Amino acid sequence: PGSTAPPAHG
Amino acid sequence: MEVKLLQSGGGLVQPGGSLKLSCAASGIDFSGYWMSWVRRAPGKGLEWIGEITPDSSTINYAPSLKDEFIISRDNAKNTLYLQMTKVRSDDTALYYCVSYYEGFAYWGQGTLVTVSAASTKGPSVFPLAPTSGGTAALGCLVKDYFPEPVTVSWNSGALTSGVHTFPAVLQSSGLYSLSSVVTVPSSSLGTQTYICNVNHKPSNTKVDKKVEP
Amino acid sequence: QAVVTQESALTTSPGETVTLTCRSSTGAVTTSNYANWVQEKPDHLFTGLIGRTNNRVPGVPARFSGSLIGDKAALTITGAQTEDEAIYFCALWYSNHFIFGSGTKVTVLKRTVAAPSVFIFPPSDEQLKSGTASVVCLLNNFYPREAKVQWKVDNALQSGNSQESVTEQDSKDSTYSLSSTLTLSKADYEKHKVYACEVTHQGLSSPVTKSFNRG
Repeated sequence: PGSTAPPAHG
Repeated sequence: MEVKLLQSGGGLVQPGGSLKLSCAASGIDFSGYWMSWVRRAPGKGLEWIGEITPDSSTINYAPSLKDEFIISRDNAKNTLYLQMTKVRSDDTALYYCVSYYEGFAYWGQGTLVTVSAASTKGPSVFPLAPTSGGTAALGCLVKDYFPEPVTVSWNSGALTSGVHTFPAVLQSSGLYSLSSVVTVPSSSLGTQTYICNVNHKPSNTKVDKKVEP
Repeated sequence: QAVVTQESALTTSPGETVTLTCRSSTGAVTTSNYANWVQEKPDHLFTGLIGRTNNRVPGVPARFSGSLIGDKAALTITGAQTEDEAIYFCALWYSNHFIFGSGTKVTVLKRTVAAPSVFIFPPSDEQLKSGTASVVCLLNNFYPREAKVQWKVDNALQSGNSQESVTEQDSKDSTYSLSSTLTLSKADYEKHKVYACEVTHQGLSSPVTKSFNRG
């Protein structure tokens, strides 16, 4: 499982 | 590697039809990115359509639009999809796919979707007949044509300075209207002839119109 | 059924600070709204500036900063540059969807104010021979962009029957021009006599009115 780019919201 | 979201799809579609838009990602690990679809309509601003997580577990929509759009993705093909169903006039806009990096970070070039039942119509070209401080203003009104675009020249191109061809507006009838204007010496109003050359290619219409005082 | 509101327009000079606000109809704007700021320069060039209230998109200059001011979200541009003239949209997060605000037009003054030259055109007799009359008002070579056009038929203010268009910023003059069209039925046009275009712009100390009578 690689990372996830940070979304525009949480 | 330079990033690029290449969009394809779109065009003119009849009220109630369906479209599918594609967004192929290049230069990023598409698999670990939140993707989103937004749109930009002439009189409106940006409107957020929706978003999808890298695994497709979660797909969020704008409540007003959730029964009209379907967002999906194929990470093996590095592609994001927007499916439009039962479209209406208010869906006419430029649609963009966006990649989230703390914000709307990466954008595609945009895909135009025009929703209209209008038939191809050539324009009617009326004069805008002419004064401020030796300056006069004249032009042509290119009305009731479909679809876009229209081109306008003056005196077959020999006249260019002081020329403003404005963006078309969409009237309630579903037809476009556009204006082209030129300022000239008022000296010239009686010693030069002014003609606007209008080309509406979609309907094979070419009209030359003389503007007189 | 949430409306995000912003300032219509803001004007600044290069080097001054611009503050844009973003308001929610539901209530106060919190960090749970993850305020996002997007910039649109001419020719539909969209750039992400801020996300999650405060987080800059990597590489965006630090002269753009996102914050909360009171119960609103805010984008501050410190030392705004001529490059920063654009429309700034904010988006607020509402649990499961983003709503964008109507956007703010930020002007970064690059030249002196120019009052528009105002011209009025009555319907052509050709167009009259069909069942429509269109009266066109032209605001020529004005700066900055903010302008208002009001249509008046026999001193009566009109609504819902006009549409207007603006050119892009001139390469040479940095100016704009605007075209407004009032559309009426040949009957409605011939019923009244005086057609007036009222123009408000910052280069005019009072509104200019251009008028014509029928015949």
